Amino acid sequence: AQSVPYGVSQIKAPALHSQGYTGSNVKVAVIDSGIDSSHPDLKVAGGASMVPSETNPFQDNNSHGTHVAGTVAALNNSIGVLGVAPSASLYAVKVLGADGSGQYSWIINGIEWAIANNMDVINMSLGGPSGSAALKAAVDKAVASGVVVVAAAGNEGTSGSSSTVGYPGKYPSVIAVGAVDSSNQRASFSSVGPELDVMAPGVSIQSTLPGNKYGAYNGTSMASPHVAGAAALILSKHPNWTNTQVRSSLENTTTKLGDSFYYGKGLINVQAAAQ
Ligand SMILES: [Ca+2]
Ligand SMILES: [Ca+2]
Repeated sequence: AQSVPYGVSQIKAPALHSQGYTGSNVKVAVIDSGIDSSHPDLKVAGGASMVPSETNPFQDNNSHGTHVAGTVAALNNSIGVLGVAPSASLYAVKVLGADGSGQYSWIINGIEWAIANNMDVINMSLGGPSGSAALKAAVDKAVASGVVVVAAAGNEGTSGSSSTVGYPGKYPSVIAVGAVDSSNQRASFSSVGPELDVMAPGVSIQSTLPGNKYGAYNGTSMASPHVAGAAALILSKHPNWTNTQVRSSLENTTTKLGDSFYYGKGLINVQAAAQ
């Protein structure tokens, strides 16, 4: 029996599926802890590992990358869940180890691999409080090259008037994704600040876990993949659009929620964004 996670319905992905757009031929890189190739509800197109001690990117020792991948593209079949862009070409770019941490160079190496391999979209459901010159140069190179770069905003809540958006979401060339619950209210852990761009579901997100399992997580790392999947739906309908066009449409077609400090432009609506 397959269920459609509510977060998928919440951004209006099913209306695109009904028009016949499911993300076909769009290459999405999941830059995370790897993707479990043994999961029957995922189809992996390729990948690479930048973690020297964990060289198989098809081995997810943290569970995180597999869950993120499932939100992007869990297959439309008879089991499990349904991703935002079920027909997208999924790449496992492993940059995080079994403990969930990763060095900045591994992450940069992974962004470089994605550009070289002509990824359409990159999802980075990770963040740190400190940026680096080389990390910024690498995201900038992705966007300059035409890739859509999506990242979690961070789970640092608020801190008065300070921005709590982590890196790389804090950079202007990246789309930073905060999380709302099912009633469109921001999750209390959702980072805020001027660098916050858009919101997506990130509370009790049911997705794929390693070992042919399913389970829910909360966090802006679960909001992110919704937007990456939306970008893949847009590109399946308008393959000629640039990342400039995709980012613009996503931000110009949101459902306004509250004050941008807390909500960015609002909740994405992929049905509107796709034109
Ligand atoms: Ca499924
Ligand atoms: Ca940003």
